[PDB]
Amino acid sequence: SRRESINPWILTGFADAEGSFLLRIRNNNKSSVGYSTELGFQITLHNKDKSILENIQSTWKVGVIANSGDNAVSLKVTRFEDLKVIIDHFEKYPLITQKLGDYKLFKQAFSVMENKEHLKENGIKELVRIKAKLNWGLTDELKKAFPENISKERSLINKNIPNFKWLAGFTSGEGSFGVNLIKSKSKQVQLRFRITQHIKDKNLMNSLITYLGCGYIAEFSWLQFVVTKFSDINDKIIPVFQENTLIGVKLEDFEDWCKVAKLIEEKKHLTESGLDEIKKIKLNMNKGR
DNA sequence: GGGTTTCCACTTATTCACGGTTTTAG
DNA sequence: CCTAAAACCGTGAATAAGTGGAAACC
Ligand SMILES: [Ca+2]
Ligand SMILES: [Ca+2]
Repeated sequence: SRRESINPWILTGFADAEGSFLLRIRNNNKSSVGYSTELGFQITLHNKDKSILENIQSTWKVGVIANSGDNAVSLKVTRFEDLKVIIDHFEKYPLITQKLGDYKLFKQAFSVMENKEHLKENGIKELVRIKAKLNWGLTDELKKAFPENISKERSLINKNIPNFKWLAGFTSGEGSFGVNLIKSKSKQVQLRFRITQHIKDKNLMNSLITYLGCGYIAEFSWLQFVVTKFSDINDKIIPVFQENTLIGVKLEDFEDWCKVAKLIEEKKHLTESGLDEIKKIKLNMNKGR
């Protein structure tokens, strides 16, 4: 094992995909103020893509990888001084989804802990206000212990895709390359490239159609950006990710996706031998892989 | 060393990735 | 008539986040 460096925009794009921040406020009787804290950033992936965590850790030289279950692997960046490396990276390469607001409050808690103010109750009360507008909110225990209020209202992030490398990192995490075999008589193979995201990023999802110049948005939360015209796929969708290399097992799925795209380009998908060969490539990829 | 950090094990709520069909476009 | 691109489904699980516990640090 040697690991490889990852494009920082592909990394920042992947952080927008599967990344997550954490801010812990735990009841600690041994603590002086009665509550200890832990701040950092984490990513949880499947064991099949554990190489990404090693390559992400090799690029930053921070964080630790530990098994997050029988079928999961996680990377946690909890060291305080090491968080400065993750912070300085995101300042130069900012987030574009609804996670940028979480990083803004991630810095707002690092600064409280930077001045060592997280040991006094007056400073701890500030950390309780930060946790409200971030994350999933405070638990019932933390809400009962602190009746004080916080006012900020996390505003919806309005940003645009900076470059293709961000899209490559985001699509590597939240993108799906599917080969659709529609059933019909006589003797249909369809290629679709869907991307699922929450309704909170509908501003980004709507801009994704104009950014690539194609696609339609389907419609509970949820959302979906789908492209089906083979002219757009073979000319605007497939060559974009070929220039900006992907990361993870989805690259091998993309590699097997281009093979079926070349057959449709040669129009050999109508042949029985071509359709049979597509079934072999389709079954040995995506969920079957 | 006495609070304080940082690390490992392990869990939980839901947005995912992903599949398959029925129906319209042209 | 024909193959294409669009529209509708539907769910399991890999996620996005979370806690308990104790070691390790200074
Ligand atoms: Ca996400
Ligand atoms: Ca994924």
